[PDB]
Amino acid sequence: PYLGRIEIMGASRRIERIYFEISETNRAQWEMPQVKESKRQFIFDVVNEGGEAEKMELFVSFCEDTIFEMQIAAQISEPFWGELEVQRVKFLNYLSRNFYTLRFLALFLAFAINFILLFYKVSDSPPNMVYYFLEESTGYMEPALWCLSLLHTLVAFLCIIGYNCLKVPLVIFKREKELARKLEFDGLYITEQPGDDDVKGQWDRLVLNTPSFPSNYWDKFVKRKVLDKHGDIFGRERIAELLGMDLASLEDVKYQIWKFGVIFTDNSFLYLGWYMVMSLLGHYNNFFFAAHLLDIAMGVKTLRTILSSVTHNGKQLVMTVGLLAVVVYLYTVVAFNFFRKFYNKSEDEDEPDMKCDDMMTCYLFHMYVGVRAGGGIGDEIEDPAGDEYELYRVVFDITFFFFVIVILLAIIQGLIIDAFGELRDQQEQVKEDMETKCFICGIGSDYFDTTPHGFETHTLEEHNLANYMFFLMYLINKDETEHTGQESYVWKMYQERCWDFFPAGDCFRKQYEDQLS
Amino acid sequence: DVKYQIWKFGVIFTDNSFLYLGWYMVMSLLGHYNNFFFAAHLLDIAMGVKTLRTILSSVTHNGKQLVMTVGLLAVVVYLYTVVAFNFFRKFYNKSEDEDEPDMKCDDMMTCYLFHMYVGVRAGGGIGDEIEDPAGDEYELYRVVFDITFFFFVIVILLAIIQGLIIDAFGELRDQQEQVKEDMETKCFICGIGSDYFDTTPHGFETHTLEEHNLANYMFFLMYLINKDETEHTGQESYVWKMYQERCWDFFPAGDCFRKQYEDQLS
Ligand SMILES: [Zn+2]
Ligand SMILES: [Zn+2]
Repeated sequence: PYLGRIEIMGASRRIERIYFEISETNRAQWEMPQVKESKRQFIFDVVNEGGEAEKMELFVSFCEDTIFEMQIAAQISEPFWGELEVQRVKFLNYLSRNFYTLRFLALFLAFAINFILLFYKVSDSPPNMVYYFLEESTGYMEPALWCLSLLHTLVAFLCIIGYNCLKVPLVIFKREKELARKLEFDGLYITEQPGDDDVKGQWDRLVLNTPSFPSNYWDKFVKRKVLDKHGDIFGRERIAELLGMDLASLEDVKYQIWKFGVIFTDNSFLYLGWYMVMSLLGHYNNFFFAAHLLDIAMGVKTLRTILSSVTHNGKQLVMTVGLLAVVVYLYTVVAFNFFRKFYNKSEDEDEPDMKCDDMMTCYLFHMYVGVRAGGGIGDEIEDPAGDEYELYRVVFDITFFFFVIVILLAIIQGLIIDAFGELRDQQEQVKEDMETKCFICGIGSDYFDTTPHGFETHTLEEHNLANYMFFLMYLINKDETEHTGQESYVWKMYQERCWDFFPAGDCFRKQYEDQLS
Repeated sequence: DVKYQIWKFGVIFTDNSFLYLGWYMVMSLLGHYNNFFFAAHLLDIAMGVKTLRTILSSVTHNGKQLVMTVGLLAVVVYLYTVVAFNFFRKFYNKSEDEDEPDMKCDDMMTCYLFHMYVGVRAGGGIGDEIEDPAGDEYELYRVVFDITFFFFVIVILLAIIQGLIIDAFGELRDQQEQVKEDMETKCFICGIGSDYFDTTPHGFETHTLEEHNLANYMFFLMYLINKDETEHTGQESYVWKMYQERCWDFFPAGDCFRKQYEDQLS
C-alpha cells in the first residue's frame, strides 16, 4: 500500500528496481476524481497528438503539474489584523474548496432567472414608450427575480475569487516553470532573445529582474544555475544585472504587474470576468441574464462533447459557407444579366418590386430566400412557362437546386457526420494503444501475457505511471543530503533534464528472464 | 414461509419483464372498456421483432446525446426568442385582419411557443413565417437573424441529430465486427493466438472444437454438480474444491496441452 516500486535504467547500465515510501495523503490526492480526470486527459493527449520522442518529457511535465495541484489542494484543505487575516484565509480556502459547487449554483441561478423571465409581457399602457413587466398571478416571481439576480451577481463574484485562489497558482507555476527551462537550457534572453512578435516572451522580460521570480516554481536555484551555465561565456556582470542578483552574496511591483498580466491573459479568467460583467449588466436590463445560458457549453461535458463534433471541422464549415456565397454570387450575376424580368415580387400591377434591378439587392435576395427555400430560387421567382428563355431558366433553377440545396448542404452535414466518427476513432485508437502497449517502456502485451495476467501485473506494479509521479514527488520532498545513491543518480538526471533513466524497450523481466525462469 | 414468499413476490414485482407483461395485461383489460386501448399493444413489435429491436437500438445507442441536443435546441431557440421579443416585435403579427392584430411576440411565453412550434418545423426557419422585412430600418439585422436561425437550428442542429443516428449504426457494426474478429483470431479459454495453432493445418479449429471447448467446460461443471462428493475422483475433487472456493486458477490461461508437450509430440 505505502511501499512504492519503480524501475530505472541504472548507472550500471542495467534495469534497477527502486523502493520508496508513499504517503497516504499523496495516495488519496492521486485517487481524487479531479486528478483521475486530469490523468485521463493527459493520457489521451499524448497517445493521440504526441510523439514517442517527447513522451517522457510530457509525462514529467504532467507529474510536476499534478504535484503542484496536490500541494495546492493540501494547502486549501481544512482539518487585530491577525484575526481578519485568519478569517480571510479561511474564507478563501472555503471558496477554493467549493469553486465547482459555486459554478453549478451559478448555472442553476441563471436557469431560474431565465425561467422567471419567460413571464415578461410588453404593454403600451403602464401596469412613445412601452412598459416591460412580469405578468403572473402568484406574485412571488416579481421579488424572486430581484433576489435571484442579487444572488447570481454575488455567486459570480465568489466564483471569480475562488478561481483566482485555486486555478491561478497552477497557471503561474507553469509559466514560471517554462520560463526557467527556456532560460537555462536555451538561454532565451542570454543567447537568442525572443521572436519580438511573441507577446509572451516580451511580457516575460518584466519578471527576470524581480527578486521573486521562482515564487511558485519549486526550484529556487534557477538563477544560480543559469549564472553558472552562461555567465562564464556571456559576461558574469551582464548575467547578474539581467537576472537582478548581487554577485557579493556568497557569504515586488514588477512581479505583481507581470502576474496580473498573465492572469488577465488567462482564458478561463477572461471567461469568468465576462460572466461577471454580463451578470452586472443584468441589473441594468434583466434580459442580459439570457447570456448566461451559454454557460451550459462549458458546464455540461455531454454538451461539450456534442459541440466538439461541430467544432472539429469548424474551419471547413466556414470554408464551405464561404464557398456557398461565391456560388450564389455567380448565380446572382447570371440572373442580373439575363433573367431580370422574373424577379418581380410585387402582387400590385402598377407598382413593381423588382428584386434584381440592383446587383446588391439581387445578391441579398438570392442569399436570403434561395438558400432557405426547399427547391431553390425557382420556388420564389416567377414561373417561366411559355417564355423564350424557358429552357435556360429551368437549367438555372435545376443547377441551383442541385449545387446549393443538395450538394453544398450535403457537404455541410457530411462534415459533422464525419467528425462524429473521427472522434469515436480517436477514442478507440487511444484505448487500443493503452490496452496493447506499455506506456513507460513500449513493450507489447503479448510478451507479458505468456505469464497469466502478466501485462496486468506489469502495468500495476512494475511500470506504474502513478508510482513514477510518487517517486518524483518523493525526490522533490526529500533532502539532497539525505538522498541515497540511486536517488541521487535519478535526482541528477532530473536536474539535467535527461530522461534516460526511464526504461525504454527493456524491463526487469526481460533482463533477468533466464535467471527467473 | 410467509417471509420467503413475500421476498419472492417482491423480486417478481421488481422484475422488468414481469412488469412489462403486467402492463400488457392491464392495457388488454382496458381494451374492453375502450377498444382503442388495444392500439397500445402495437408497441409490442419492438420487443417482438429482433430486426426492429436492432433498428431501434441505433436510435437508443445515443439516446442521452439525442436528449442533450434536443435540450440545446431549446436553449438556442430561447435566445432567438429573447432577441425577437426585444427588437423585432413588429414582424410577429400573424393576423390577416387589419383591425384586430394577433401579435405572437407581445408576450415572452407566446413568442417562445411560436418559435419552438413553427420556426423549428419550417423549412427555412422563422423567416418563412414572420413578416418580410424589405424596406425597413432593421432589414439587415433581421436578415442576419433569419439566416443564423436557419443555419444554426435547421441545418446544424438537425444535422447533429441525424449524425448521431448515422454514427450509431456504424458503431454497432464495428462492435459486431470486432467481436467476430476477436473470436476468430484468439482462443477464449487460454487466449493464445490462432497463428500458433495454425502451424498444424486446421490447428485452431481443432483447438477450439476439442481441446478448449467452452461447451465442454459447462458440461464438465454440470457433471461435477450432479456427481456425488464421495464418488468424485482425484482430479474431479481438485476442481470441485477450486470451484467451492471460487478460485478460477484451474482454467488454462496462456498455456495448453500442445504448448506444454510440443517437444515430445513433435
Ligand atoms: Zn513497461
Ligand atoms: Zn485455448
